[PDB]
Amino acid sequence: WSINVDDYSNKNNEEGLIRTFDGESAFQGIDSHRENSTFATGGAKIHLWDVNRLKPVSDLSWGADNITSLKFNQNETDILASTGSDNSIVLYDLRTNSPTQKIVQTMRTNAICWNPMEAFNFVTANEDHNAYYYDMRNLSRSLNVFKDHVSAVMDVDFSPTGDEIVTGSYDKSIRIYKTNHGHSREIY
Amino acid sequence: AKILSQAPTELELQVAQAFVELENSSPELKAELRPLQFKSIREIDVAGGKKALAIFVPVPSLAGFHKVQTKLTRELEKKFQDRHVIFLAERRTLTAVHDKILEDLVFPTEIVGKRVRYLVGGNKIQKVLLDSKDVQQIDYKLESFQAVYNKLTGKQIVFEIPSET
Amino acid sequence: ANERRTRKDMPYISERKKQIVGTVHKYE
Amino acid sequence: SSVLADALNAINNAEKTGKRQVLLRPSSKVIIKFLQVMQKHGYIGEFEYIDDHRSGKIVVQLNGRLNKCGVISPRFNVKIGDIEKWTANLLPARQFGYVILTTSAGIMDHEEARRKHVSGKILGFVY
Amino acid sequence: LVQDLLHPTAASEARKHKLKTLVQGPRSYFLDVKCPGCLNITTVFSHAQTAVTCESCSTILCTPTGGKAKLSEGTSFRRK
Amino acid sequence: IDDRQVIENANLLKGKSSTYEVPLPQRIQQRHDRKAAYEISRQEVSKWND
Amino acid sequence: KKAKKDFYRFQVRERKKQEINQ
Amino acid sequence: KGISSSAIPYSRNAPAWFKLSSESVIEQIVKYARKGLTPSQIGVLLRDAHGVTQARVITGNKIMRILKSNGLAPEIPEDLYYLIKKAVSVRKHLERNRKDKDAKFRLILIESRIHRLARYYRTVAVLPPNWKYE
Amino acid sequence: SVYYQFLMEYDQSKGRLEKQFKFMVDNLQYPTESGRQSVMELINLIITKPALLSKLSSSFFLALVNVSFNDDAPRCREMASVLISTMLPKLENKDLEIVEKYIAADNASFLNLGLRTYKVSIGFEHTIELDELAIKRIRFSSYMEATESVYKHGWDGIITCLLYPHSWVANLVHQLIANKDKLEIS
RNA sequence: CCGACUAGGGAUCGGGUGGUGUUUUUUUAAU
Ligand SMILES: [Zn+2]
Repeated sequence: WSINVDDYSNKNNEEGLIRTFDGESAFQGIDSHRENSTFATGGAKIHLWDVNRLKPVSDLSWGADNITSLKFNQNETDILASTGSDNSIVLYDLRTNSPTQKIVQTMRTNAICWNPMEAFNFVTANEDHNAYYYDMRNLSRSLNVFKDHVSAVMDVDFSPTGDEIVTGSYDKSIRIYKTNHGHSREIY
Repeated sequence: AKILSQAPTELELQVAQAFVELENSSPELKAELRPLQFKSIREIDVAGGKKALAIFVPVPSLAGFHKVQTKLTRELEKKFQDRHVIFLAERRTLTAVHDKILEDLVFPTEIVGKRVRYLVGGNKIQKVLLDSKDVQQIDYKLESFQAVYNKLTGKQIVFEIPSET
Repeated sequence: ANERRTRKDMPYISERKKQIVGTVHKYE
Repeated sequence: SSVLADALNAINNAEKTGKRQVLLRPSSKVIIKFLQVMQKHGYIGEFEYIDDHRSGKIVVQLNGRLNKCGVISPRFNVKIGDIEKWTANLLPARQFGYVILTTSAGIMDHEEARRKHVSGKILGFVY
Repeated sequence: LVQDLLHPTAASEARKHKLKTLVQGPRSYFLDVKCPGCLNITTVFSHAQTAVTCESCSTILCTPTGGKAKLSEGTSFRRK
Repeated sequence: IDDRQVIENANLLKGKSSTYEVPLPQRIQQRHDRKAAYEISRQEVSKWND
Repeated sequence: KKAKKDFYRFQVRERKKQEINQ
Repeated sequence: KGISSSAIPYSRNAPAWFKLSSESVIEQIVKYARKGLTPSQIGVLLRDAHGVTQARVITGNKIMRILKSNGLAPEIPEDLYYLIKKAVSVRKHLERNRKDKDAKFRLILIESRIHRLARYYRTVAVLPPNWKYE
Repeated sequence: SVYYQFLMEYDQSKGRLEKQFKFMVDNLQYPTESGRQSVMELINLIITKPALLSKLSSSFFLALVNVSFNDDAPRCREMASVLISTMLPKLENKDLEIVEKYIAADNASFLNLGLRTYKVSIGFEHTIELDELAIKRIRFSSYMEATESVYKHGWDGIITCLLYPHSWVANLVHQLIANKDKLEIS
């Protein structure tokens, strides 16, 4: 969809639904590449798309287990990450056009967000009530655990300064965490 | 020798030669191998083209056949390198029939669970879980198990071990 | 703490590792 | 009690207590179709049928969107002309929730039943 | 503390009761023992409920107790 | 064998190493493919490490 | 080893014929 | 009420260490039955000493079907027989000493339990109708 | 078919002729015989369709000797046919060096020399007959099959007739000796 | 404060499994 936006007054228009991509099964997540017309949709299987072609460019699925969430990297923009409902976190690379490495955790990762200032760190937000700060180059250990929630963590996001995260959960509250500590700096 | 009264295919002639050579290497065994007679030797392709020999058994004899499956599969892969060698019987019902087809189609390596995940788009993922017995051999033949069961039944299921992959 | 006082070899698992059941492409 | 009723009771009060997963046992084809139509309308997430050899278990994951399941204990026949009346008398509001029926074409909600023009016996509701 | 219902950990699944697991199954086993009189392998249940004897040379191999049966002081076992 | 080393005339490029192995099953082949992809992708983000 | 002198078809048939014997 | 039963494995195969024959098990079964043990005793002896896990798995069918197809059928099912002999043991205790009101109460309970599954077995007609518990 | 047309009409490369021909002569050790039979058929096609064909025939001849000494030997007959269709179509110096290797190629080398005596200049043929006569005078069971093949290829006949009733007077070797003695009596 | 109802916590009674220390102890039985 396109939106008419009043932010510059340079000009003076056919707003909605410029095209309609179509899959055979349902979709569950989407995130757009930060260049080169590309996006990726997770669902019954994770596909890569571009806005010109009306069909998926490539299917990049580890196994026949579905995908619940998706985030592209913000710098090193060709590194994808995804959460599958087999309690799995999979990294993909788009140079090799392939998955890269996955880990299986105890419970299900609801969301990912990449660190916008460190480019290989990401934070996962999962169903045991805490968040995990992971290094892409070594997924054998989290490099932090953010613990203070009391029900399943639904979504996480980074500050654009990369210094703190926000973390909303299924207990009806959100929590802000300094990235080096591991407990909540604030609850709303 | 092991075919019924129709024309034996060259696969049946080759595996019958394997069995008369195993009867040439007899006397360590003592008449455990005589009535071991086929029905058909079907080939089933996979995604890589690497076919798999389904050996059919009329099942009064599949008990003693898979009693010594593991030795004559190794002799049969020594005779046909790189080709998967599986054994199989022949058929209300049909849920029990496909169950017994899967249980015989997998090696004696003991399915330990049958999941079916119902997605939100309306799809299903049927999954079988294989446990522990020589996992370094089982994970090679996972997708060929999947391919031959899809060829036999039509139902596309997914084989996994409760391990890493 | 009681179980560790008795039994012989109870490994000290880290909190940062206590939530990974496994990992493809093992690390050396 | 019934076998659909205690499954829907578990899936009701577990969500009231605010859990993100129910394990319900045993499991039948009618339970699979009931959870099928309610995830078709978006009340539950995925669910999984663990087959033990006895009767089956379901692990449903459910987010927040359900607020009452139920079964209508006499399975009276409804008509295509009275689907609208029965929804009016047992649903919360006009377009709020779905009455689920056992029909000739299987377990369906009331609006799919009257869409493809088939009546049947009532089974239960969801909103 | 909190546990996923499907995909549970092996460490907790081996701790809970044999009926309370995801799919149930026995924690009993079978082990073969050799009689000290005549060294003849007989296979015996673990929770063996009766005083089994080596049917060649009649020596008591196990004694029934409340749970597992205990083997009789000279016997050698191997779990299979 | 094919390298039995008969008397001295060795002007040809006959049999040696580098033949085709029996190919792995495609699950194991794509596993080793994505492990190689893992190592080169890790080497790509280790430049941001500085 | 445990017991039974009853409960089977052939066993109660033999004890009924034993009553017939005496 | 307590949960204490046996947990049948998910497998339906012979356990692959069971090197015995599927017929020698049946011969041992009919030998123990003809020397006079109830089918639960056959199953527990076969499980404990000649390590068949369960004979519906390892043989073809369950062992009361094996005994009925090999000619060793029971006069009366094992449940009814054991409850009958428990009731008559309590009845002889009551004729011996007649101030045991608690044992009279347990006799009422055991007799009710007799009538329940005797009614079930009668409508199935395992045992003939016009069967009374004397 | 597609790989053959690639080998024909594509202005080749820096070194892809010698490189893929190294792969040609090496891929007969691919451990499925249904795999190396297609390599044998590509050898057949490249000898149906020259100057460096003499060096390619030396490589294919050593490789076809090593494939005649195969494992299953249902394709050793195809290797013998490939050696025949490369030797009969060869050139003068190529077949002379092939005869030098034929006189070169212990007991496995004797079986290889028997196959070479079956394969192949009348002077080189008479030298091979003299070597086969010395072998029939030095007349295990691989040497016996080589002597049966030499007796099917055939003073030297006198020594072979002197050894035929000696060898007659392993039952497939007995049948082969009976066939050789029946041909000698005929 | 009731039920069709979620989790716990400490203590205790009966059974079971595992651990590996002290009281026990030994070629009379097991305990
Ligand atoms: Zn003994």
